[PDB]
Amino acid sequence: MKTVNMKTGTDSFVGEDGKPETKDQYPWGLRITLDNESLQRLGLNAKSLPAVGDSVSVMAMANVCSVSTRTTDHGEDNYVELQITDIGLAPQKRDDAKELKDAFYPDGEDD
Amino acid sequence: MKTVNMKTGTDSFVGEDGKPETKDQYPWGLRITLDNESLQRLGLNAKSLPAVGDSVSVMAMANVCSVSTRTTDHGEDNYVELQITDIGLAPQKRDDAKELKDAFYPDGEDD
Amino acid sequence: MALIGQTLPSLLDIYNRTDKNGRIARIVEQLAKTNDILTDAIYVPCNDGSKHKTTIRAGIPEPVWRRYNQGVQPTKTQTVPVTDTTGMLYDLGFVDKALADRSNNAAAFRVSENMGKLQGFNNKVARYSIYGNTDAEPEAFMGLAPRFNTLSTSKAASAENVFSAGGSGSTNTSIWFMSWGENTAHMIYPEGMVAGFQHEDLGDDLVSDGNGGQFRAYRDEFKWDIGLSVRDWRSISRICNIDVTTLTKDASTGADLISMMVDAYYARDVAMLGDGKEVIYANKTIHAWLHKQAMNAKNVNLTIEEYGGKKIVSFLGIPIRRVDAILNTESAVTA
Amino acid sequence: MALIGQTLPSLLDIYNRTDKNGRIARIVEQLAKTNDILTDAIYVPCNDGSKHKTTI
Repeated sequence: MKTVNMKTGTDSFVGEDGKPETKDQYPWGLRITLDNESLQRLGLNAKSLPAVGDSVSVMAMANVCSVSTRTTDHGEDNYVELQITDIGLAPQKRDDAKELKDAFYPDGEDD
Repeated sequence: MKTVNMKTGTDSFVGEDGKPETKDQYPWGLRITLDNESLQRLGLNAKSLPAVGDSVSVMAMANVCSVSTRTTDHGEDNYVELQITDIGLAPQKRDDAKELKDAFYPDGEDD
Repeated sequence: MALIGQTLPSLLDIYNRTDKNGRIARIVEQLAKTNDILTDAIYVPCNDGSKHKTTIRAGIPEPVWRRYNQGVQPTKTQTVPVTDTTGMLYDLGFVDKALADRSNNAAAFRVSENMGKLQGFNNKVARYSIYGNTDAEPEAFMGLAPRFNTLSTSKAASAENVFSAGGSGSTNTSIWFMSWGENTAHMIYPEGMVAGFQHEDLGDDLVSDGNGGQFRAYRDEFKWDIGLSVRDWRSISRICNIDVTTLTKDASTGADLISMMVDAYYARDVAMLGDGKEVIYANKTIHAWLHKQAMNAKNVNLTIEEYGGKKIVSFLGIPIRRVDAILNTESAVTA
Repeated sequence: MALIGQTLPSLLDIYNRTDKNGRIARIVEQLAKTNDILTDAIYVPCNDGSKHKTTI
């Protein structure tokens, strides 16, 4: 749960930009209260870190942050204040793997 | 609001962190639902960033952390899984600033 | 062979399930090939609109002795919520309103679709309810499996046995028993299945597009959503094993048998009082395996004349049910 | 900055026990991890104001 937005595969591929994908999170609003989501599982190699961003449909401002280590299964949490467009995730970087999945908001818990 | 836990100030001087002092935030639990907070007023110059960590009673294990730049008044958000000790915050770093840190608990917001 | 992957009811099917020499209904009826399952459980609405919150309690220390004055510090008690989500499933059904009347009596037709589709549905629900996820959600169950402790709370769940291999797929399943009253949740609106109803509008055709649309038909669907509830964990009791080969050595012998069942039984009760009953699950094969292995342990056992034992359906004498659990979880107890 | 190992119920408790969709209590109630024991004993008051003497 659910479509709107995003899905795997993203998929960062070998070791790429992570801009993916398209359609859609829309650029006008403001938000400070509720939840988000991000996680996955099957990986292979090395260091990762995602991000967010926004402005007017393209470029190029703002972030929050996040960083992960080598495992197969993870997840952190939310944002706070945003302009409004919210591109991202913007993962990176080095080594390869492939098939490394993701999939980006919202709802969803564990335990 | 409120006493136990954190209170200002520290006051985050020139060149040191602010891991002090809270002993203890207790050593048994886990955390995933509700909110926290952090902000203060006058700064001086450039890049600062808080963090958090925990262990059993002392130090030292995993973290979460965040990044920000120079401005007066802010605030981000919450935390994911942790054991329990939360020595946070652990601010940084350079330039020459000598005033006021933050504190945590409920909103907040703007009008 | 240019393209197209087709569905929908076609005259082909309705001509397969029909009869010659009449008949009215379909030769009562159509039988067979698919497993059948229990659970057969209880539902629950209520709270919040998502998740389920709940609480349990975290620690309960501590008192200290008084020396007729020395009293000093008060103490408190704490807790922590947990919860998780749910999920829903539903496709839909179609007929060609005309063909439903050719020959007449469509109600029996849609009844066949009803019972069959119901069978496949609940089959799916039993298949995925007992194995959790790293997927597009509902729900979670195996997540309580990995062994030892301190990395999680197994123990009372992971009594279990070891062996097999962790690098090759074979074969070793598992047996489960957990009490009810620890419900399964549904979002606040009607419950699983409930269909039922009907709608009769126009297409909406196949692929490209097909050349138009517009035609009246019968259409409807069965919806269903679920999500298990931990509520309180201690009712669950799980076992890793075997893989059937170690249970071949105990065919009647008593080295590594299945009597660790007893252990699992005595690993639950506090209480934790409730909720009314319990039940233990098998995967078929392991059921009969347990029977044949049990009738001949080197120990107690009387059995006058003759064997092979009045079914089993006991021990002790909590009824056992049979499930459609996979026959290969590899080891996956500790990687 | 806070200094102490929290005596008294900080808001963390009232927000974990919480109340959502209302309400009053926790669906009777919260459960779990404390072991169980017997005793379940017999009790007596003892002459005099303490002790109890006896002899063997």
